[PDB]
Amino acid sequence: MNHLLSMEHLSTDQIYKLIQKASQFKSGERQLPNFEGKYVANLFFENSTRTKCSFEMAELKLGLKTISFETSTSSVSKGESLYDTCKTLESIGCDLLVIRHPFNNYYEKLANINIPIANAGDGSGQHPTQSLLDLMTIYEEYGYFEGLNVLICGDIKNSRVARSNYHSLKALGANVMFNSPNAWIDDSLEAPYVNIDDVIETVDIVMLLRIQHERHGLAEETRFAADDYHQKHGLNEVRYNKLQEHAIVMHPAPVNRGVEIQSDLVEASKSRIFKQMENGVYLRMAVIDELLK
Amino acid sequence: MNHLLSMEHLSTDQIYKLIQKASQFKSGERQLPNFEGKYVANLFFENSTRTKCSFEMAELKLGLKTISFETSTSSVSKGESLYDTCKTLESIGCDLLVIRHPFNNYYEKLANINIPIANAGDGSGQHPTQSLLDLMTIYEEYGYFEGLNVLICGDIKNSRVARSNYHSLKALGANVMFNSPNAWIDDSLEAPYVNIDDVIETVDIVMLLRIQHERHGLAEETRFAADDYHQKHGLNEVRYNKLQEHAIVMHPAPVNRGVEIQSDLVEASKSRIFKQMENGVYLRMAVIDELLK
Amino acid sequence: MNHLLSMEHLSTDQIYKLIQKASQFKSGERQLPNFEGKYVANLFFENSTRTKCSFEMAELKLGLKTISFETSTSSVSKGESLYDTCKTLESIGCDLLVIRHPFNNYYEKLANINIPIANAGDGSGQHPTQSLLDLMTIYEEYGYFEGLNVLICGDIKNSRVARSNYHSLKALGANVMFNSPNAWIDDSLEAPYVNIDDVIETVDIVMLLRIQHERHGLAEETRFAADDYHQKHGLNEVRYNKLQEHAIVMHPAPVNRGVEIQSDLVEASKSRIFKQMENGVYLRMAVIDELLK
Ligand SMILES: O=C(O)C[C@H](NC(=O)CP(=O)(O)O)C(=O)O
Ligand SMILES: O=C(O)C[C@H](NC(=O)CP(=O)(O)O)C(=O)O
Ligand SMILES: O=C(O)C[C@H](NC(=O)CP(=O)(O)O)C(=O)O
Repeated sequence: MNHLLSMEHLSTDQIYKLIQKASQFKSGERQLPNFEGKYVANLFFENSTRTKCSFEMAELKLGLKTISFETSTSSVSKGESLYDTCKTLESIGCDLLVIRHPFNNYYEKLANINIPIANAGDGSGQHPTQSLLDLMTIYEEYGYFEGLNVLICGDIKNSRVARSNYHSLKALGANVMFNSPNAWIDDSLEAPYVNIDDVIETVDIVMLLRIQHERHGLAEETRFAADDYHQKHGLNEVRYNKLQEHAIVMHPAPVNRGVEIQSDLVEASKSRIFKQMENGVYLRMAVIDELLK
Repeated sequence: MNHLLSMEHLSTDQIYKLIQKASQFKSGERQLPNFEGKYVANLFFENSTRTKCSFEMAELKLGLKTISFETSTSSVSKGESLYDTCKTLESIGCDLLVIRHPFNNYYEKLANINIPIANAGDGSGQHPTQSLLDLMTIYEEYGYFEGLNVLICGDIKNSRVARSNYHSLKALGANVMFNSPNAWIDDSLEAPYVNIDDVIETVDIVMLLRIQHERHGLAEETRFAADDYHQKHGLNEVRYNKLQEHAIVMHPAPVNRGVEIQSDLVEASKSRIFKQMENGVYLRMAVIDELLK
Repeated sequence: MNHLLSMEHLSTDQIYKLIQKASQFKSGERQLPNFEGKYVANLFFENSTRTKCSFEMAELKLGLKTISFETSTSSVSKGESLYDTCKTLESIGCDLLVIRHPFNNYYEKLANINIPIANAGDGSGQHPTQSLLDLMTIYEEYGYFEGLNVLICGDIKNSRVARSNYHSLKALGANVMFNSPNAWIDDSLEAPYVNIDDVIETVDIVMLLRIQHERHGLAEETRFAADDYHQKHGLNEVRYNKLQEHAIVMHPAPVNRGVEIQSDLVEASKSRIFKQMENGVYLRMAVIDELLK
């Protein structure tokens, strides 16, 4: 594990080792590693609160120091390529890069980078640390994946979260289903597309997605009606009350309250939305350990 | 104390204890506390040099580590509420939030946050750390507040500094007076409005304010004449030369040289403007201690 | 050395002492100094990747802590002058300022700053840490400067790098030559202006410059042709193949690949472009040591 770029690059063995290490860091069963003397740069070319702040928390707790990089004050405005930016940070003594970039598969331009890269998101491609922390949360809830009924609702084709989660849940033997507006069906993902109300009473995990407005074109954005989306594709009171006693609600965040989820359900008893954000720190510690060990 | 949001929330006893702790940190009479292992996020949704950099100096000197948050690169652009931002930073393991936000009373939306909040400014509402460092500076100058004659000149109704200082000085038994253009009189603050030249010879403390151009409407901004404002409401040579031997000049900064104050008076003998910024570090150390103990 | 503002302020003795200290830090011959307990602010009012990130790497490796300052979130929008910003950071307990600013000779407004200032670039004026790391790289390559043939190609009159390097190379007894489009000839620098192809076979060092598009006026930017610039002023395959066995290629970065340099030459055997970026960390450690000693 030289890099962490895509869930398609991980075996189920590597997924279990990362999840179990993260759980043992969190429980105190395993003491945190010490990487005092090592440096990390966080390169966020798209916006982030959780992924950037939780990577920073993980890095500082493992004794790394950060090199500040804000895109808009960098020599990117002078015409510097992503490769030159990464190779520059290597040359000045960085031991690790964490990169979120708007280009799908940006990491294919970074073959000649000799320090580990953690992909914090490539456009609508992969979000492996979101997927791993989602899997960690499910594993802590139930202790197993095989036969789990998972419904992923919302903007599927524009979601790096849906893509990473589909591949890894399927490989772990979960039953993945999608609910989507017709416009946002992803043909590349072979799982059934269903009505929420046909399956809500027999699902174990409902994963809600934010609508990726900033990834959409003009026609989609001009015809968007929030109230109509909520009625057809959102978790409301009636749908929440049909969840089995054991079932949980997940969302990679941020939430648009009243759109994909009724506001007062965000911190309802079956929600693990804020739990996911806590777990992300421990999972990112496990990723850092695997890359720098 | 659990939070520091408003001077209306503090007793004069709490004000004295904060001022005295800050002075003892500054003098070396009291050793700095050690909060190694704790994390703070600085959330500045309005611009800042002093409040943000001095909070950062105070945090680092007490052994805290910071989680970087720039508003414009955060998931706020994806539609995340202030509450969700704060609860997210709590969930990932922040022990303290320092928040400046343009909404008056923003902190009333943060009742369900379980970690301490220091208000670095809520629009035109409160600026409690400015008020406390102003009070610390006055206390170090004179050793008492009762019967002090304080003139606060400039944009009163748009000033969180004037509002916080009015409440706390009045509670400590100071005589508070205002000089304002008619447009910027604050009706909510019961203190006399006076002409500078009627009281300048008998004041102990002149506090100058910056004009809050960024908080004004079109009509105010289109009619503004800097030279006319300076003649009527500014500290010039003639007004400075009428100050008593013991009197001091204060300004929360930044200064607009030639508007509320003649340029060469910013670092004149009776100015405590740069002294206030030094004292701000020690007062913010005292606040952090109270919030994290 | 109280400040580092201009190469015109340094003796050749001071240049040798800085270069040799930087080389001994890099080789491990000399242990890094420990400035734990000291604070630095990095004030980048123009964009930077190397100069800002390498100063930060140098600062953290010497045990300094940074006070975050981003121009666009500072009280500069409230009308604060550069002097007031610097004097504020002094007052709050900063021990060192690193400043990049668009105004040529900005530092002449900072006479009343009482802490050391390192100039990370003043408009088209001076870039002393670039020049010193360029000199360090040449010194490690050859062990001497006297009689060295150095060709500096590109936008000369808009380059703080060309200005700093001209003065210091000439003082060390190197033979400095320029290649420039007619528009970008600098009259203030008395060195021959030559065609690349007339001297390429006899030069020891080719230093390429980026075109300073952001420092240009309308007429220059509207008539720019990248293709034509590359043919006349760029390092291509034919020019690279004419270099002496011992000759090196330098560039302060970032590179515009295909303009001043053919893409596949950036990491060719004779290139020291990424070596320069590594050396900059050690040179900036030596500068910080000299200023805080
Ligand atoms: O799912 C979303 O809507 C955004 C999604 N979520 C995150 O990773 C959280 P954040 O943007 O705060 O780091 C992402 O793909 O970036
Ligand atoms: O009143 C002013 O001029 C600004 C005033 N002062 C400050 O706190 C200083 P700064 O904006 O640099 O943190 C404020 O209310 O933010
Ligand atoms: O030569 C250039 O193009 C810019 C030149 N280069 C640098 O110093 C490197 P950076 O801008 O990444 O700090 C400068 O003058 O800043």
